[PDB]
Amino acid sequence: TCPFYKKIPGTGFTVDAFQYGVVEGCTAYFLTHFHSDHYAGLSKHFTFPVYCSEITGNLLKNKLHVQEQYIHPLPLDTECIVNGVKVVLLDANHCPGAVMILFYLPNGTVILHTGDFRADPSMERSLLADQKVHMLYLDTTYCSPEYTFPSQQEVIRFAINTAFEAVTLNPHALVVCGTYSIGKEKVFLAIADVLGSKVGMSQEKYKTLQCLNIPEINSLITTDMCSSLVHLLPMMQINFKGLQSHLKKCGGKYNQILAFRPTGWTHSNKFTRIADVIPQTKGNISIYGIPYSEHSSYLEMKRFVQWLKPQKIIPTVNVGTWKSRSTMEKYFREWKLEAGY
Ligand code: NI
Repeated sequence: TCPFYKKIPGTGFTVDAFQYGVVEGCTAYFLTHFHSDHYAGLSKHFTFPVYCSEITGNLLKNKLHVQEQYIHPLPLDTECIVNGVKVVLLDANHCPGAVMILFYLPNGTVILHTGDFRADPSMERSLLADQKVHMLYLDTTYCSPEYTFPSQQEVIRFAINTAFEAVTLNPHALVVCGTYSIGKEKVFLAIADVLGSKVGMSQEKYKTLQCLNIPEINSLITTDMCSSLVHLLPMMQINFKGLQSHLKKCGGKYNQILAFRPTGWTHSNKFTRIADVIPQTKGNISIYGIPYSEHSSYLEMKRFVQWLKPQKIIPTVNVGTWKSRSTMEKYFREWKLEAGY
């Protein structure tokens, strides 16, 4: 049974609600982005209308085999009428294809559903500037002040400078980057660009990247691993054992691995600056954990909400414990008292 925070009142709509069977009253199912916790339940046998971005609809057709007749892609930043209701899709600054959804209810209520997002001051100049929002369905993944991390641009600077130094010192070093979903593609594209290389990967991952509308992608990636000195592997293989096994397979081309694990936040963020980050090392293998986030930090989240001034907030993450729900409610009230709405 579908939980209340996935239903949009006064509509026939649900958001990210594919694992509940046939939801009573639902005439259109929205999907904010192609991450497994959100698409859970979709498959080639789904027979109701799915509304999403063009990039999400490419992934639905090629990776999940949803039939074409049920995929309804909408352009961004464009007023569209769905089943008699005005909607707008906005870029979420999450992974490729990820959107926020504005719903203009027939009674005059305006609802923003953020999906998963990394809030940014640029959103203060989208179509959100132009009218009031009554209800906010909010990605609260990092809603606590302990959750700090650097900008994406600082993290990519660190990765590029680290990889370029290592490979210039040792031209026989291989760089490996971990992945387990879409998102975070800048990590491996930025490193391969400084090295003058394509990124090498499995056929399965190449197929996924080919659905993302990245400019000039054919110039940037390949399935020919032998031609590439940046390799992608499953996140599970980014450990000393898995990396040793991979180095064996490269036929003595390489004598060292430098690997990256993009994570979200980790407790080593509560002590160490990005500049001071060091790897774990065993022999000729070194592994960096880098804090590349596609979700709002606490401060980014608080700025967005204090600018938007919603009348009511419904969290969509960390909703399963009383302690989490009470913590989030306290911060929402602080923010409103501080800003005066
Ligand atoms: Ni996500």
